[PDB]
Amino acid sequence: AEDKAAVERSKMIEKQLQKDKQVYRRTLRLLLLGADNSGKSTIVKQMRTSGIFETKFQVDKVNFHMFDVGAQRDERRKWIQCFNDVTAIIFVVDSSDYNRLQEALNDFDSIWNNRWLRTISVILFLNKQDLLAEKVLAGKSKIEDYFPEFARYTTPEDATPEPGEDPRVTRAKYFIRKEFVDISTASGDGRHICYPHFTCSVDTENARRIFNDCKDIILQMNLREYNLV
Amino acid sequence: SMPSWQLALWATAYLALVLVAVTGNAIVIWIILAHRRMRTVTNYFIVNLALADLCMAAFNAAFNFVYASHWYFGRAFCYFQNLFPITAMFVSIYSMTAIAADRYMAIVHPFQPRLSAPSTKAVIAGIWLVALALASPQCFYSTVTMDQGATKCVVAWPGKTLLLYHLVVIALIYFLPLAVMFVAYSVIGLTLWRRNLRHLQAMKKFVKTMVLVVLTFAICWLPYHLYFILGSFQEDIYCHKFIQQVYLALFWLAMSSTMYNPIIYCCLNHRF
Amino acid sequence: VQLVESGGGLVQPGGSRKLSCSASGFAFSSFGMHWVRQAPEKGLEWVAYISSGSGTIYYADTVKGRFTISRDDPKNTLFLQMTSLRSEDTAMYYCVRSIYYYGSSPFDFWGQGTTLTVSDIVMTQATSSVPVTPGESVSISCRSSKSLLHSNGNTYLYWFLQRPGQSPQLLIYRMSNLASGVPDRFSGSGSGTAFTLTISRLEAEDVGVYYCMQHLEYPLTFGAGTKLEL
Amino acid sequence: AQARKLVEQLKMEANIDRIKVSKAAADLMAYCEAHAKEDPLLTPVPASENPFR
Amino acid sequence: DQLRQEAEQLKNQIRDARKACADATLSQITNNIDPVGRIQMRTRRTLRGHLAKIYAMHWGTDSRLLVSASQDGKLIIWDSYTTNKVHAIPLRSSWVMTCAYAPSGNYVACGGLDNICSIYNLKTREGNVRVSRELAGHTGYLSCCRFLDDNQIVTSSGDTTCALWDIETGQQTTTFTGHTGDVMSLSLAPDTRLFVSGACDASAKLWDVREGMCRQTFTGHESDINAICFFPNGNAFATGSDDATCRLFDLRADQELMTYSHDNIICGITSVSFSKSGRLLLAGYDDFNCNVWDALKADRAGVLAGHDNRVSCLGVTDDGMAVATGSWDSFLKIWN
Amino acid sequence: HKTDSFVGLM
Repeated sequence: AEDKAAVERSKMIEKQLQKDKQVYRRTLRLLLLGADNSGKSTIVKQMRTSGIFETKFQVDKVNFHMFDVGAQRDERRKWIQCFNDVTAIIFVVDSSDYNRLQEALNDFDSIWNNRWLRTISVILFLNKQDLLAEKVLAGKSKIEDYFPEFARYTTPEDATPEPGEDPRVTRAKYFIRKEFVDISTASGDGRHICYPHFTCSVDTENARRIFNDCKDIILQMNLREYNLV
Repeated sequence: SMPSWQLALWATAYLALVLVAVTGNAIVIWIILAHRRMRTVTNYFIVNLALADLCMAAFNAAFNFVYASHWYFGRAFCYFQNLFPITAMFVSIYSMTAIAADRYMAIVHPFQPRLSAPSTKAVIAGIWLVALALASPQCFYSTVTMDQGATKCVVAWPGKTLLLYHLVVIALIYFLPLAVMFVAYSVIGLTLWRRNLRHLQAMKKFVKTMVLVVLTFAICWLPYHLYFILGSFQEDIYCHKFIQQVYLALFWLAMSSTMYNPIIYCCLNHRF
Repeated sequence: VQLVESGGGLVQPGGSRKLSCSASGFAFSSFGMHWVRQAPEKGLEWVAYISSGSGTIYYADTVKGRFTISRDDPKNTLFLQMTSLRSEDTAMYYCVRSIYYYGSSPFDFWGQGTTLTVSDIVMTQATSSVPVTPGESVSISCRSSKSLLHSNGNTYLYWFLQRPGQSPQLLIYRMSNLASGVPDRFSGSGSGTAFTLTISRLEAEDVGVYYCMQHLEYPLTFGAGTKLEL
Repeated sequence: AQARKLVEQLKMEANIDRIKVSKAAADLMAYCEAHAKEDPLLTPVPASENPFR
Repeated sequence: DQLRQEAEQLKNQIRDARKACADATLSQITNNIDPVGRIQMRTRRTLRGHLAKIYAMHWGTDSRLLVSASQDGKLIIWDSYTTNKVHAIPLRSSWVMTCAYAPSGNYVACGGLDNICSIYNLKTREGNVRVSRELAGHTGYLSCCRFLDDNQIVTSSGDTTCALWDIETGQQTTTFTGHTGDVMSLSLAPDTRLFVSGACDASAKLWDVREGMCRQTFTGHESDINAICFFPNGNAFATGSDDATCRLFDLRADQELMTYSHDNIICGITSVSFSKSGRLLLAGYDDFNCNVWDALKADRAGVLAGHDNRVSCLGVTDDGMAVATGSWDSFLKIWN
Repeated sequence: HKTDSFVGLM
């Protein structure tokens, strides 16, 4: 078996590796994170012991590979090193349950201050806004029971050009967004940006919101690689 | 020609111009080689612009100042100084428009990748070849002729070739690079404006710095290029004893672009 | 794993004939393919070669310019277009596969063969016929012109066996290494120019014609063949 | 149940036969001293004997 | 209900038994040993071809074939002498953090964030590498399903457990329980009768493969143990942790002998391996460097030169000639 | 050439 015919095999393997580099560099990887009350599986179903679930979807001829993690232990400080060099992290929070909304803040703080996720942007999907409006229009449970600083919060000047709603829906939902951006600024540098959004249960615009936010993360990867910053 | 009291003020320019362009431009190319790697498409056009301006500091600024000041009559040294420093300025311009078209595809179209290390050398060597395709009709017409000077050159005849070749060079090496460097850095600026005290200060230091590198291209190459159709426009005199002072004024201005491209990549590419 | 050869028959000399080899049951595109002819009551002879990816195509000198070997990997077929057939082309043309990596077993599977009847390192076997009763030790020796020990340590020597009415099968591929499906009775040693295939105990399926083949220089020259009769 | 398992495990680890670290370090010295010349990383082989040069 | 403090009473009987045998130190016995010297190693091969982050390598027993895994979803088998690509196996999962080479050479294993250990057949008659088994049943990711005995594998992570699958049947024969945190690294002994195992609860445990019992446990570190490696005689092992220290335990004294640490080093150890003699302790770090430690003097003999990212995998070949280092810069490098 | 000139090349 001549050694020259082994280099022809090794060159034929490298031609398969270089035409798989074209579909690796062109595809965009994402990582879904969130608890069970956050409507994470609904976002997967509205898109078009297994330890990892994968979902492919195209938005205007650009491939997206989501990686919904499951069947793992509670501690995640060891497999989160694997998801360095990902395009974004899609963190979904349930906005309605204010008792479990504080542990969504400590979970988001552990991601944003991670040693291996210092360069990775987060696309927050504040979920079940159809269920947060009913829990402030009915007014039974109210946010300032759990947070002492809601009564000293007022809506800013430019906020939420809604078609029509209550001004307490806007005042509350800008407060839930306010603590999340507060971790995005105080415990982080200008290397990675959080991107807050507001999402319902059945919402056919989540695939467009990911495309517009991932068009922005690639734009700031290019502005630093071309040193135009 | 060249009184020694007036020669020094021109000599302190071209010695300090080459002190910036043989040091500050060569210090780019081993930062990219050794200290950094940057071996994808974003910095293969910068080292080619570094190799173009390192050739024009040594072969078009110090060599063509001796013949500018007016003996070194190499009969084939005029064959070298009629192709290779003229191809070096045609790729110090064609690599500026390759940087400007790679930053267009990185900003306004961030999802189409152009990081192709195979195909980046079909266009690096593709513009070096068109440089020798257009600078050669004066290299094959160099005939050394002198009276008391140091060199010479000559061209054909029916004021037909010297007009139509220099209206093709000014229409493909001045106008066509400027017509794409004005569209590229405008759609870049339209995108960075249509999208707080850290990114607007970044776009002011990026976009408005790169609009002045377009305007320092449009006014430092047009008086140099009009010198070579100056004597074919109703005058027919090159013999006026101020044209020595006109030539060095519109040559140091054109060779200032070999000094700007260091300090642009020393303010953002080397310090940051 | 199967290689069924087609084409063939009677051709008046001066004409042409395309041969075919339909592969089934293995990954055809990762295997190199050879053609080996066998004249009636003679030895084997190497004809053509096409590598995986059709990058390297090597011929023997008696078929060069006249024979053309191709392949079609989506249809898993292998061709041999012969153009002006001489009467030294009356043979049985086998379709042997071969893979080439570190630790591979090339010339491992051969096809049935087609009977076409048209109307360098020299390897010589030390003997031609050894009659031995079942149960004894047999040694089959061969010699080479050039030494088959390359600088990487390998000794490129390939032992075969062709039973009566069958295709050849590989026995020992790099002077010491048994094939897959071959018992430990067959053992091979050598020293660079002298080579020896030893069979410890002999059975009835151990009879046939034993061949040897080098794989240093690419016009692969076989041996004459040593026949064991019982 | 989960505490009777950790107690029964720690009694299995309590009656292990113990050796001194003076006789346990001399059994790491004697292996590294004996196998010293058969280690190409400590003692480098010549360039003829090395399959990378 | 008296078990919570009778357990701490037992854990003081163990520390009194461990301190009764610490009459000396490995630093005291090896004071009159001549040092190894400055070990300059040179990069001999650089194997390129992976598209993404290399997480694991494993040598063959022929000291010539490497296998390597990367996050693109491909295993590449390399020829170390000629820089050739023997095989390219596309995996079903992109996320793989362990790889294996069978000591026969017929099988490679791989596992990752899918909870499956995939055994591949290299000596297939059909010419292509097919998956032989997909060993499922381990809740949580697979960190070091990367050591084959001969045709039974040992697997480690996720459910804080270790397993002893039978590849012919595809089921677990022994489940090793007793770690509190996720189990990061395992090392089989030379006799393939014991294996040591390190987890994120800062403890390393010896297990018996036949009985299924944790016969010893070692609790010396301060953070998660990322790497583990046996001494060549199977009486000692080495652990590298996130606390920038390497520690050398002993199985017959049941304590820690020597700590390999420097005040300059503040980054965790990702990969540890020994030499063929046991004098060198090569350790790969979170920064881009590997260090060569004298295992008898706790001294940095040398330093392996740069990768451009985190050194993730490290293995000294069975002949002791080469040192292979793979990192997150998609490059393997063979040292000497 | 004969009396005066100026050739300053590119």
